[PDB]
Amino acid sequence: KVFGRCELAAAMKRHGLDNYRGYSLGNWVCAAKFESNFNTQATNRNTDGSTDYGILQINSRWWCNDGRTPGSRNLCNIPCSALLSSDITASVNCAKKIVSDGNGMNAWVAWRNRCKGTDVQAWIRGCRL
Repeated sequence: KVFGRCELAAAMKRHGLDNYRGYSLGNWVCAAKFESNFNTQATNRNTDGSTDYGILQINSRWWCNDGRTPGSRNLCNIPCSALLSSDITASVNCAKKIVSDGNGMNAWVAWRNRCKGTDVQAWIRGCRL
């Protein structure tokens, strides 16, 4: 599924991301825009043998198990395929885990490059929430 910004904002809010560990909804929507272009099936296959999965491009070394990655920690306790679902439950819960394990949204390269320090409210502006 390829989300719209406002549709994703509402789904993320229902799943508890708005202000989760101090990160506003706009930060999360912005991160998804630049990580995956809102596409729940996005994949990025890295040369280190890991892969980034789903709308938040969560990586298979630390976070999810794909059975193909060295050094697997599976800290979200899911197969990476769950992160490719059209429903965002597993991706949101794993994103919450990343932050709640002391990572900032710094963990997302696209968030740091493209969202940090900017008017991220623009990404939820005008949306029904």
